[PDB]
Amino acid sequence: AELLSQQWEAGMSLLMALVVLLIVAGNVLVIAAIGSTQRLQTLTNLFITSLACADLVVGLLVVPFGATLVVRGTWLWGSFLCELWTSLDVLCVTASIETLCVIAIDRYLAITSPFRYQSLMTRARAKVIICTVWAISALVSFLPIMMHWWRDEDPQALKCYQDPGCCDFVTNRAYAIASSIISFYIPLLIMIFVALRVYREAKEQIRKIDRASKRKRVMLMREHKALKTLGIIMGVFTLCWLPFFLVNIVNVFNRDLVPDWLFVAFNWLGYANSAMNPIIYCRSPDFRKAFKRLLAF
Ligand SMILES: CCCCCCCCCC(=O)N(CCO)C[C@@H](O)[C@@H](O)[C@@H](O)[C@@H](O)CO
Ligand SMILES: CCCCCCCCCC(=O)N(CCO)C[C@@H](O)[C@@H](O)[C@@H](O)[C@@H](O)CO
Ligand SMILES: CC(C)NC[C@H](O)COc1cccc2[nH]c3ccccc3c12
Ligand code: NA
Repeated sequence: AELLSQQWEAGMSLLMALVVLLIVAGNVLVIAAIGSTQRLQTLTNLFITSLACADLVVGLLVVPFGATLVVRGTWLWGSFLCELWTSLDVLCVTASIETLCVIAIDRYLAITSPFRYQSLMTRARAKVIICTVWAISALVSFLPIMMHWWRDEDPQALKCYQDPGCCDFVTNRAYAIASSIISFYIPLLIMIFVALRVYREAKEQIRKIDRASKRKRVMLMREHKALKTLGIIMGVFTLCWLPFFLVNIVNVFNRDLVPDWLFVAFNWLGYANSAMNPIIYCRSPDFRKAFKRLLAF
């Protein structure tokens, strides 16, 4: 037995150590591929950078510690770092879904009103939107956790708060529902609604083609190119997290209905999404050229 443990430990410390690499590496790749490639410095890729820092923090901070928790069974870093870890964990997920939301709206405006967009949206502004998207996210994730709004009266929760070795995120039903709606479900329904519109209008444009000029076109042509890449990016994020949050809502009405491992599974599917973006950006010939550039092929 005491050996069958040892296998699973170092065996799992291998996957954990691996995903960290695939996450950090992949995203640092994406941040450099924009930070040093003239044609990959669109406005949209400023958000993609933002999006890639959320994922980057996930790989340096969220997972490492979350690793040492699945593997070693307990929490080893004290009751404070438990809160901070949980906050950073919640922050990144909200900040992601929020940037993915902006990115959706952003395209919609640039596709339907390619104009008011071009004059209104400046790089200096886009940063203010990124800052605003983090500022909100921070506020919704960190503060309520800091103020213990999440805690339960239940003896389960109560005992887990007492123990500096428990770092289960046992949350009262209210925080569950409220925080999952604010941080996830609304942003997601907005993003899906906007994304279906951006898809429909994108179709009507190609349906009504070479009816526009070469000037009215070589500026639409450019913004359409990369839509599908983004539509994937969104569609994956949705599938990677919807289960975790579907299960979270289910767990409110009916604790002891969906197995605790399936819960932790899904949360890990969620962290997995942080390493899927760069792989998906390899659709783009420019990113691919930039990744080879950086790896020194
Ligand atoms: C952006 C975050 C969204 C806000 C979520 C926090 C609100 C939680 C409500 C509150 O103020 N509580 C006490 C504050 O400590 C929690 C209690 O409501 C809770 O203990 C129970 O009454 C029910 O939740 C039953 O599960
Ligand atoms: C972001 C919200 C979701 C945006 C969805 C974008 C769909 C636009 C239509 C589309 O992607 N194609 C037309 C057939 O449906 C295929 C090709 O256009 C594509 O492979 C590339 O060539 C790029 O032009 C991407 O538009
Ligand atoms: C068990 C903890 C450490 N894992 C948290 C997940 O990574 C992400 O969970 C969330 C992300 C964003 C908003 C959230 N609201 C929640 C309410 C209850 C449970 C998780 C979340 C949650
Ligand atoms: Na604790």
